[PDB]
Amino acid sequence: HMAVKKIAIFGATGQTGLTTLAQAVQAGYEVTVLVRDSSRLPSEGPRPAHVVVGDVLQAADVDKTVAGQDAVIVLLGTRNDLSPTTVMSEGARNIVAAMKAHGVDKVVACTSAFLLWDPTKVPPRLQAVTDDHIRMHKVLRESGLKYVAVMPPHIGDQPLTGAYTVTLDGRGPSRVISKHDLGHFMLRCLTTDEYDGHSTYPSHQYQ
Amino acid sequence: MAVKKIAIFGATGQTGLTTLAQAVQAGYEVTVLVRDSSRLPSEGPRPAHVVVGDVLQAADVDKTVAGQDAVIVLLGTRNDLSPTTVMSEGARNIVAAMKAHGVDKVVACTSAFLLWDPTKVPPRLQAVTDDHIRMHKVLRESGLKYVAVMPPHIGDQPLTGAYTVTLDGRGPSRVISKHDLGHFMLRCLTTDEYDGHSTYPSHQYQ
Ligand SMILES: NC(=O)c1ccc[n+]([C@@H]2O[C@H](COP(=O)([O-])OP(=O)(O)OC[C@H]3O[C@@H](n4cnc5c(N)ncnc54)[C@H](OP(=O)(O)O)[C@@H]3O)[C@@H](O)[C@H]2O)c1
Ligand SMILES: NC(=O)c1ccc[n+]([C@@H]2O[C@H](COP(=O)([O-])OP(=O)(O)OC[C@H]3O[C@@H](n4cnc5c(N)ncnc54)[C@H](OP(=O)(O)O)[C@@H]3O)[C@@H](O)[C@H]2O)c1
Ligand SMILES: Cc1nc(-c2ccc(OCC(C)C)c(C#N)c2)sc1C(=O)O
Ligand SMILES: Cc1nc(-c2ccc(OCC(C)C)c(C#N)c2)sc1C(=O)O
Repeated sequence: HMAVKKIAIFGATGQTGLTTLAQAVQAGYEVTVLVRDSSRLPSEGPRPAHVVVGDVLQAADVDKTVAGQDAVIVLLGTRNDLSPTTVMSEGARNIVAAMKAHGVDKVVACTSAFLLWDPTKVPPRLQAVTDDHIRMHKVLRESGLKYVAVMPPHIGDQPLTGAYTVTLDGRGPSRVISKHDLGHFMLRCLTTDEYDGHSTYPSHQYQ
Repeated sequence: MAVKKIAIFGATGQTGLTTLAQAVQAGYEVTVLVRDSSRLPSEGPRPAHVVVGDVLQAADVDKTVAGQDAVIVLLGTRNDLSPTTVMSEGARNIVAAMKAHGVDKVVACTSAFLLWDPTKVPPRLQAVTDDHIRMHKVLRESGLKYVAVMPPHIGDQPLTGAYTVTLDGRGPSRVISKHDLGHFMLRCLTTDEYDGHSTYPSHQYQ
C-alpha cells in the first residue's frame, strides 16, 4: 500500500545516506542507489534493491538511477573536503534533467541551513561548499519539480528520535540534527506534500 | 555622450532576458544578436532589431554593432567544462566591429572569480574562467571605453535598484540578482565613472 515505494538515493554511502538507506529498507522502500565504483556500500549493512555503479556527473548514470522511480532523495556532499566544487550543483542539474525525462516530480534534497543565514556570517572555511549548495538550490528551485529544500544545521551522531522540530522557511530553535533524524525527515518528506516548495530546517535538542 | 541605441549580446540568457526587458522599458533602441529568435519572449517588451546569427561570425557581429552608441556583452557558455574560446573569440569580433563602426563604449560581464585567487575556482569552472580572463584582456587591450562587470553568484531575487558597486575589488555580499545586474549594466551606459575600472555589484536580499 505504498504510494511512494521506489526511490533513488544519491549519496547513500555518506554519513546521512547510510542511515537513510537503512531506515528506508526497514520501512519497506524499494531503494535504488548510485554509488561510485571505488565506494560501494558496506557488505555487512542493509542492501538496497538496485545498485547503479557510476557518477552523478554522468547524465547517463543519473538517468539509469532515476528511471522508474517514484521520488528522489539527494544526500550528495564532499565528505571532509572543503575545496571549491560543483559536484552538488552539476549533479543536481543531471538529476533535474533525468526526473523531467522520466516523469518523476518529487525531489527531497539536502543543502544546509547556511542558505537561511545572513550570507556574510557563513564561516569562510565553509564558503566554497556553501557556494555550491547555493548553486544547487537554485537549480532545484528553478526546475519546477516538487522540491523539498532540506537545510539542516550541524549534523551529529545523536539518536534517531522522530521528535525533532521542522522549521519552515527560517532557522529553527536548535543548532543540531542527528544524521538519523535527518534521514528520517528526508523519508517523511516522501509521504506528504506539505513541504513542497518550502525550505525546511530540522533540528532537535538531544536529552 | 547620450546613449540611445545599444546592441546586447547574450540577450537570450538569464541575465540577458531581464537586461533586454529593462532596456526596452527604459526607452533604449535595442538590437540583439540571437542564434534562434524563438528564444526571445513572444509577449511584453520586444527589442527594436533582431539579427539572427552567431557571435563567432564576424559579419553577424558587424551587422549587430553597426550604428550603435554602446554595446552590452552578456555572453556565456554554461555547459563548457573544458577549454573553450567562444566568449573571447566573440569579444575579438565585437572589438573589431566597434572599431570599424566608431562605437566606443562596451560594458561586458565576466565574473568575480577574476577578483579572487585562482584556487577559488571549482575545477569544472576553470575553462570558462580562463576564457573570461581572455575576454577581459581582449577588451582591456582594445583601447575602447570598457567597463568590466565582475558579478558574484547571480540570483533570482526581484529587482531593487539598491545594490552596492565596489570598484577594483570585492564588496561584502556575494550575490547579485540577475535583475539588479541587468539594471547595473544599463546604469553603466549613463556615466563614464566606471570606464577603465572593474566593478563588483552585490546586495543583501531577504
Ligand atoms: N556535516 C554537517 O554538519 C553538515 C551540516 C549541514 C549540511 N551539510 C551538508 O549535508 C549534505 C550531506 O552531508 P553528509 O555528511 O551526509 O554527506 P557525506 O558524508 O559528505 O557523503 C557524500 C555522499 O555523496 C556521494 N558523492 C559525492 N560525489 C559523488 C559523485 N560524483 N557521484 C556520486 N555520488 C557522489 C558520496 O559518495 P562516495 O562514498 O563515493 O564518497 C557520499 O555518498 C552535504 O551536502 C553537506 O555539505 C553538512
Ligand atoms: N552565477 C552565475 O551563473 C554567474 C556568476 C558570475 C558570472 N557569470 C558569467 O556571467 C555571464 C552571463 O551569465 P548568464 O547566466 O546570464 O548567461 P547564460 O544564461 O548562460 O546565456 C549566455 C548567452 O550567451 C549566448 N551565446 C552563447 N554562445 C553564443 C554564440 N556563439 N553566439 C551568440 N550568442 C551566444 C547565449 O545564446 P543562446 O540562448 O542561443 O544559448 C545566451 O544568450 C556569463 O559569462 C557567466 O559565466 C555567471
Ligand atoms: C550550528 C550550525 N552548523 C552548520 C553547519 C555546520 C557544518 C557544515 O558543513 C561542514 C562541512 C564538513 C560540510 C555546514 C554545511 N554545509 C553547516 S549550520 C548551523 C546553523 O546554526 O544554521
Ligand atoms: C560566489 C561566486 N560564484 C561565481 C560564479 C558562479 C558561476 C559561474 O559560472 C556559471 C557556469 C554555469 C558557467 C561563474 C563563472 N564563470 C562564477 S563567482 C563567485 C565569487 O564570489 O567570486
